[PDB]
Amino acid sequence: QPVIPVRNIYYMLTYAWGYANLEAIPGNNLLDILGYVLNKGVLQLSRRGLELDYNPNTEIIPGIKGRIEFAKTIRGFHLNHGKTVSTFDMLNEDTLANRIIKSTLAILIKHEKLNSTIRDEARSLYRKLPGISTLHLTPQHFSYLNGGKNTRYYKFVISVCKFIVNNSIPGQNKGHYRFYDFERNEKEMSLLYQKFLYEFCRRELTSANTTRSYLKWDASSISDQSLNLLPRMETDITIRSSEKILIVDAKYYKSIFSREKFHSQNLYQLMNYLWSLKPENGENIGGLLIYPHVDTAVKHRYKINGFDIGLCTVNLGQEWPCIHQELLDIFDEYLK
Amino acid sequence: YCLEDALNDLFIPETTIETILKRLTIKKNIILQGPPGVGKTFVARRLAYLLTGEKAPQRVNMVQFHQSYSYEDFIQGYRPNGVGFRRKDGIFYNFCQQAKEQPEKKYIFIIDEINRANLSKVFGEVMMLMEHDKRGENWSVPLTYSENDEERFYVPENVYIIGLMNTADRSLAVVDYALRRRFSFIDIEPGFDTPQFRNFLLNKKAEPSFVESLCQKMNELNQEISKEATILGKGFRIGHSYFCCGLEDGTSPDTQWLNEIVMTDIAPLLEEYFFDDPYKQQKWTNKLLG
Amino acid sequence: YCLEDALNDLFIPETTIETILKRLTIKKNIILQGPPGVGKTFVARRLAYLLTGEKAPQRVNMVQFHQSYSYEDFIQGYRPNGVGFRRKDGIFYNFCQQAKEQPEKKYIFIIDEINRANLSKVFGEVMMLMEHDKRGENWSVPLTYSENDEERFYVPENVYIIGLMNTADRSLAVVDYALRRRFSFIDIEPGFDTPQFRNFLLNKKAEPSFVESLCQKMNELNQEISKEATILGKGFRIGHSYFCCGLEDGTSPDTQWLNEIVMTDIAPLLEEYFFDDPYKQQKWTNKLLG
Amino acid sequence: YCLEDALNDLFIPETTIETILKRLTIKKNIILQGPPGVGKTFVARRLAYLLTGEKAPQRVNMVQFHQSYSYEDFIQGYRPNGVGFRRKDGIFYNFCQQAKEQPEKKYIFIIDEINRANLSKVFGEVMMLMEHDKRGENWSVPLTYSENDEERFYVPENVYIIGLMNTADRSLAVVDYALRRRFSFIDIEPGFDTPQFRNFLLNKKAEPSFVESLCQKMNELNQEISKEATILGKGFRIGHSYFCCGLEDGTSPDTQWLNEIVMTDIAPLLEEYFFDDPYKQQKWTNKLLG
Amino acid sequence: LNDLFIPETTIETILKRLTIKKNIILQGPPGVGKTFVARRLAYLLTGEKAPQRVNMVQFHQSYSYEDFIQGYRPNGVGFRRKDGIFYNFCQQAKEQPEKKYIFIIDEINRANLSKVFGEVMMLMEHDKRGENWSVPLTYSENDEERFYVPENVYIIGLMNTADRSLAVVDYALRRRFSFIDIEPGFDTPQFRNFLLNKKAEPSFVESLCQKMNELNQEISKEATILGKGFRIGHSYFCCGLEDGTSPDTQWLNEIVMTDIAPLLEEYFFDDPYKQQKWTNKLLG
Amino acid sequence: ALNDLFIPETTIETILKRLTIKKNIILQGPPGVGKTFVARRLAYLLTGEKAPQRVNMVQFHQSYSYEDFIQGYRPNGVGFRRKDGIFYNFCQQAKEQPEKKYIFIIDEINRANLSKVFGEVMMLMEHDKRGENWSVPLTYSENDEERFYVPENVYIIGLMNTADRSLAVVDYALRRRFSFIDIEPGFDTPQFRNFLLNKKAEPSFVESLCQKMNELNQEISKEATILGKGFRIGHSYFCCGLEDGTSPDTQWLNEIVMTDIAPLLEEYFFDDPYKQQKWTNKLLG
Ligand SMILES: Nc1nc2c(ncn2[C@@H]2O[C@H](COP(=O)(O)OP(=O)(O)NP(=O)(O)O)[C@@H](O)[C@H]2O)c(=O)[nH]1
Ligand SMILES: Nc1nc2c(ncn2[C@@H]2O[C@H](COP(=O)(O)OP(=O)(O)NP(=O)(O)O)[C@@H](O)[C@H]2O)c(=O)[nH]1
Ligand SMILES: Nc1nc2c(ncn2[C@@H]2O[C@H](COP(=O)(O)OP(=O)(O)NP(=O)(O)O)[C@@H](O)[C@H]2O)c(=O)[nH]1
Ligand SMILES: Nc1nc2c(ncn2[C@@H]2O[C@H](COP(=O)(O)OP(=O)(O)O)[C@@H](O)[C@H]2O)c(=O)[nH]1
Ligand SMILES: Nc1nc2c(ncn2[C@@H]2O[C@H](COP(=O)(O)OP(=O)(O)O)[C@@H](O)[C@H]2O)c(=O)[nH]1
Ligand SMILES: [Mg+2]
Ligand SMILES: [Mg+2]
Ligand SMILES: [Mg+2]
Repeated sequence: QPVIPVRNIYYMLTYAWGYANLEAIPGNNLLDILGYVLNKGVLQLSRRGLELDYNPNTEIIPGIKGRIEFAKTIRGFHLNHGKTVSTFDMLNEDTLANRIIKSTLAILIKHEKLNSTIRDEARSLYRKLPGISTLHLTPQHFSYLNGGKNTRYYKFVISVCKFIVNNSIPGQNKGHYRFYDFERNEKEMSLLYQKFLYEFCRRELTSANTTRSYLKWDASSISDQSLNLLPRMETDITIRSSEKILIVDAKYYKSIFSREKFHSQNLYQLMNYLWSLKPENGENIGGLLIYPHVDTAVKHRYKINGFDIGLCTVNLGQEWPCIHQELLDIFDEYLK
Repeated sequence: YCLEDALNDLFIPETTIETILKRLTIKKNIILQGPPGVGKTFVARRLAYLLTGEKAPQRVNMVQFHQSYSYEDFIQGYRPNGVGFRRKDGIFYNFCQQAKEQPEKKYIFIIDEINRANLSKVFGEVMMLMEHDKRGENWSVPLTYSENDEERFYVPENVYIIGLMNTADRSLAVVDYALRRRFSFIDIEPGFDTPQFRNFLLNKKAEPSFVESLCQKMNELNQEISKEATILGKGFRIGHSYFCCGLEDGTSPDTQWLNEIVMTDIAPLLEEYFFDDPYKQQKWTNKLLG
Repeated sequence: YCLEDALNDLFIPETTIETILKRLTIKKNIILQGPPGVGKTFVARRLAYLLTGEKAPQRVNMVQFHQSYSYEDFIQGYRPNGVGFRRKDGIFYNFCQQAKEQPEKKYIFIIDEINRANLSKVFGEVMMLMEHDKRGENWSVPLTYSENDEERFYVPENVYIIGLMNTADRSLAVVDYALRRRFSFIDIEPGFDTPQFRNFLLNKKAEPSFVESLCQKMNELNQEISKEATILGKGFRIGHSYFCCGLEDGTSPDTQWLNEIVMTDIAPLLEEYFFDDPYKQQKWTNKLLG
Repeated sequence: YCLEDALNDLFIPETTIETILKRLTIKKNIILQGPPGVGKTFVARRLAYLLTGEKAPQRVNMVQFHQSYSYEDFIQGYRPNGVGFRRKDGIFYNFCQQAKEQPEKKYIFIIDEINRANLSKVFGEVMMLMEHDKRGENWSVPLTYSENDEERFYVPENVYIIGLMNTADRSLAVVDYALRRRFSFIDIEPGFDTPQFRNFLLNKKAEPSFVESLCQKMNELNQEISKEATILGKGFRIGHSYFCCGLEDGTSPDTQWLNEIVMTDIAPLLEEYFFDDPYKQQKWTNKLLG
Repeated sequence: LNDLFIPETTIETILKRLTIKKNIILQGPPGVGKTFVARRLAYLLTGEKAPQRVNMVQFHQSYSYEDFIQGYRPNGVGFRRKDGIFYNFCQQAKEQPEKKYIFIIDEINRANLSKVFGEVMMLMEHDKRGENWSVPLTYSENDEERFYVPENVYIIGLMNTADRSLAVVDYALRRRFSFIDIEPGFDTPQFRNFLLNKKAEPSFVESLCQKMNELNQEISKEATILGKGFRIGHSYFCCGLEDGTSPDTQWLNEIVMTDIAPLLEEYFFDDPYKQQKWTNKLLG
Repeated sequence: ALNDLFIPETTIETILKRLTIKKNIILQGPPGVGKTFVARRLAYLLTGEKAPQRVNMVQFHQSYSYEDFIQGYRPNGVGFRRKDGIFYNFCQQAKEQPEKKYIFIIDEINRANLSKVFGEVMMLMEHDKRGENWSVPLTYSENDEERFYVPENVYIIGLMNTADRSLAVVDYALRRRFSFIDIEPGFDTPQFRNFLLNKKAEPSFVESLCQKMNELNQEISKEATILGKGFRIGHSYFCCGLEDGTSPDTQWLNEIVMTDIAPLLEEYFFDDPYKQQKWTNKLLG
């Protein structure tokens, strides 16, 4: 049951969310890394200052604050017992975003398997936020925050918070929590990898233009113009440049990690994308299959059906910069 | 009040309208729960005349709730005079009083956008009487602002209450506790894949296959809405009334008229829905244009 | 009054302006969403003269919503007299009384920064009534603070409503989708591409090369903005209002004038816009100077 | 008043001041942003007398915003006179009325610590009116508490508004981009490396070497801070004010004096700026002392 | 200058800093005599033991601008504008310009200082004191009537360094306030002399200082979590021995369980052994 | 009363040493410790005269405010008048008798916000700052003629409970001004066993029952996070049902197991019926 070293995994999330030294922490397992990110990450926000959103408050007070609501005032007859119904703007850190952080920290502490230092430091931080109210978190709360009025920095940790909550399982005890075995399932690993490249290519490949492209079948049907029964076909990524276009399909498989038979089932999808796609520029058409491997990286090229296609792998577990170097070396060959 | 005038134009299957009439005689407190654009406001005005069987406005009353709506206006409350304070019978209190004179005749009270105001803050004490079983003079109660306990108010059995609630906001995942017990929820479909909606377009000189093409897109797209639960549930999906409106001139349906709707209503609505993935907006917008 | 007078200087395509009238006259409530500086306030006063066909302000009313407007202010509320309160009909109720004085001539009520306030709280009962279908005496409804003597408030057909929701503040965006169906949303672009924009500068002693140089850069920036969606969406893209003003004295446009604009207004805006790396700021700022 | 009266004691260059007065005559609204301690409050009262040209405090109003500042106090709202409530025209409303009497003479309204208070709530109706091209009766607007639509409020053309906003706190920033367009943002720097700041020190019996040594220290120190924009932008860097005041007695600014002031003020201030690195705190402290 | 357990340098520093800058914040852990320092110090600056000039208040999260400066509050008949204390206090000092009036601010860290002070957050600085810098307040009906701090006013704020709040940091207020730390002062002879002037044993005193200092250094050991700001003050020892009960290990051990143990619990939370160790360390 | 109290004598004597000096105190413990009865007997103990008049009691809640506690304006038939609260009335009553110690009981103190209620006075109640020197004008005291100061004799007791895990860390305001004491359930105490042996209880039935609960209280406190030392059950239920005229017996115990401990045990765990069923059945025999 061999898997990727965990420290490298965190980098892939960075590109996945589109936005530090990990050598310092001695805990190989993921939650030690991610918990340290949040626990240290919170400190950066607090130094500059946490988000303060004016929440209006309509309450019954012994005096005038802001705007009096005449209707509620007389109806409750609060004038006689020296009270008014007035609307005013308390400035708090009680926003939905900040509550998530504090509620999240409870889960992080409650996790049964964790570094002692990480749990200790956060509990002070949990104590350091008295005004904010704890919450019982659901994805719908994170869903509400897609507006992103908050800064770019806030969205980073919240994206992490989204990862932790979904990847948290109750363990031995009713109260405490246990971390998900993220590594073992390919599907979430796969969706990460596809998302990892798509946002990554925008960053580094400034030379080329990169977009996900929807394609429509060349078919015509007497029955239906819809062709609803036909499969929806949406590229993982297309990375177009003036001299050559290139479509890529990448996935994480466990069998391919083994150095025997080879899993290239996704290739069946790839060719069909090439065929229905017709280039107006007509510069060239190229294809790529890239998969994760652990030990070493091997690159091949093919001339299959009049198309120039490459199958390649990357030596995950090597080093993050050389891996970053490795992709730029890779794409340059085929992007030509 | 003939049914053919009432129900033929309607898009809803006859199954649901009949079911609505069943529970309404039985329970008398009913909620139609669906997204905007399915005629929730539209049906309720007709149904009131159906049950009474005649077109009489006095026996039927309509209101829309909002945060400012309160007990003091709804039921009973004090409005200041030039200086002094005079008690005033509210709408719902005054409304039932008419129903008392003519007990046989059915009386209807229609409440739009009910979720916005807390039921307790407005109805309050009367939520006890409002219940279907505990109606009639046996359960009479004296009001909060009554000068003496002798004066009493009982919800006559004849009144039936209709409330229109929309599953268009995320907050309504925490439904108010008061609604669930006392009202009977009914789900209203969007009603694209319906015979009468189709025939309405055909009556307005529309190509049938293009209409069927349209419905598959709405039926397909609405399915995408329903699958999600975190951001967009089934209750958020599009209603059928963008297309109903705007043809009073006789202007024929076409891609141009469709595009007028798409750019001006459904495209920016989708921008709010699918914010995180702009391309997901692109995916559907091009799909509809075709 | 006619289109010819209004569109003399306006930078918007004619297409939207008539397309606006297409949706409005059938639907009667709209919102124009664009970033600040695209003439949203500017056109709205002009449109009033087209539909009425004459330049009269009396049939027009203009207001702004500041997150403290309330139903008590908009429609019906209680105001202090010397010692005691009285009921005061708000501006909109006052507005409809004038408008229903004559149905023939159209009346416009204009709301700037409509997105801010919690509109459900302000409109209340009107949220149903504004819609084109449910207008006139048929759909008259009694208000919250209405007198016990039955008197009901109905939106006349002649009323047309225009809203101006800026696209900068994402949080302050319509997420009450039930209300978003009442309105028809018309996107307005920055307005750079049009020659009608270009003529305004050239008529004011400007070189077309310098003009075409400038416009090329802006779209690249807005394209650079349009690419991102995480923080800076499509809507954030820069308006043309900055360039409109300051040239009345006769100062012809030149890079000195542009340099003042870039350093003084846009350059602070950019660092707030990006606020991740200064390198991104320096490149695009220098591009404009180049 | 005259220009040279201000520049004698002012450390800021005149070139920036010319840029300041240039925009303000055009845009009519400005915001000066910098770290605390560079004379934003200092210039603002001086600058008003420059623009008017005469030292009239009657025509100048100066206020400091804060969280519990609202539209009702600022603009208009109902407040208690005594037994009876009244509408109290706020300070800004009254300021414009005074300016209306004297259209020729410029009137100035100065807001310190603008970024704190919720400006969107405070200005409200003003947010549209204040723009330089929209001032005057033509764009007249009714207020919330206005008795009728006929009662309308227009900003005079003469009015100039100046806002002071520190760049130290990212929580409190003018993120409302629509509001950002109205104001022309002028960054201000500490201006250590200026003759006027040095001449003031040498005028106060200071060593030319020590003064020039100091200027290199702070200039280099600020450059380190501005580099790490992720944590601390240029807006956070130290001002000149700590060094300005406190020398009124006549004490010459020796190194002993410098060593005292850094110990009490700058040293703990640096600790928060560099919480994690004690060495980096110790490094820069020792750099000034050595 | 006799019973003070802080070195003379700090108090000498304070008066020069205070008289010049006119605003200061005295920050330290509880039990270092911040109140006694400020109250004594205020009497020095006036030169007479006059408390009517001196006013002290204790901030808390719910305190508001309504109370401090101005505000609308009800009389028996109805509502009126009610002058808060500081408006009331500065008017009092304005009555007598020559003498020095003092305002003491306890528990400052808790409240959002910007929110409370508001308008005076600019006015308080020593240069911007006078009619020229006057402003009309928010609730002032007319612009002409204004509020200005007089030059005579001096302000002192006492701040606990042991309850850090990662909510709001204002470095602009820090420009107004000149910050002064205060150490507990176990090392000082003056605290020891008091104990020796209460018939304490000489070794017991020397043993006592070593005991607290070893713990105090541990508190400042981990700068990340805690610091010198947390470390224990001496004031617990001052009270309770003026009856005539001279110091003894029994009395100290009572304080260990009585007072120090919750502090230890509070600080070294979820760490029984370290509390058990350090608690038992003092007893030995 | 001393022997009648079930808690250790050392705890009883120790408190008065604290209270006399500190003048402010808070007892945090499980429900059913006789916290109300404790303070009253202790309050009578400090005065020594068994006067209920000296002592006054109040129960806090979230709505309780400065107007209820201290002073506020209350409606007349027409208009409104300033209405003295409990504490303002309480202290002025004690002002007449300086020598006489007067006690104040604030129940469920942790629920309410101390700041919101007290306001200005929150510093004046701390023992260091007391008396006429520290006089302050009150919020509604328009005139400066009279100021509110609590005299030295006043002692303040706060009744708080460690029962609920929902409760987070105590407010910072409290910690400064109050001395925190935890009271044990007191099963092991001889005074509680002599409160059962005086009622003709079997020593085996007595000793077994004390051993029975002690094992329960130990296990509930075994949990590190959710159930702490404070959770463990108190003894006051055992008083209830014996001195009215009905003798102790296992069947009488059996009713109490169903009465309070069985629902109480459900509340603490609130997850496992088997673990509850284990203990609930185990208690019976
Ligand atoms: N002719 C016809 N029109 C229908 C039908 N169903 C809905 N509509 C039309 O849809 C428009 C709006 O209906 P409405 O009841 O107001 O929807 P709603 O649920 O009240 N909207 P909201 O939820 O936003 O308040 C009206 O023109 C209505 O007549 C129908 O079956 N037949
Ligand atoms: N002459 C001329 N000026 C234009 C044109 N379009 C915009 N402007 C100018 O740009 C400035 C602001 O326009 P405005 O309508 O207020 O934009 P807005 O969207 O309403 N502003 P906001 O979004 O902040 O509320 C005015 O000077 C306006 O006249 C145009 O087509 N012609
Ligand atoms: N004498 C003199 N003092 C100056 C000069 N520039 C700034 N100062 C002084 O620095 C202090 C603060 O001025 P101020 O405008 O309030 O700085 P600020 O940036 O506004 N601070 P903040 O933003 O925090 O309010 C005053 O002592 C002011 O007089 C100057 O050129 N000459
Ligand atoms: N003699 C003497 N008493 C002190 C000294 N410091 C504090 N005290 C006394 O300790 C008691 C409590 O002081 P307090 O202000 O509550 O502590 P703090 O607020 O945390 O600094 C008072 O009697 C103080 O006067 C000191 O240095 N010398
Ligand atoms: N006689 C006597 N009764 C006690 C003793 N301890 C507690 N009680 C009784 O237990 C009851 C009060 O318990 P308490 O915990 O305060 O109730 P709670 O406030 O609801 O938790 C009363 O019947 C008290 O008299 C005691 O030591 N002696
Ligand atoms: Mg409706
Ligand atoms: Mg505008
Ligand atoms: Mg300043």
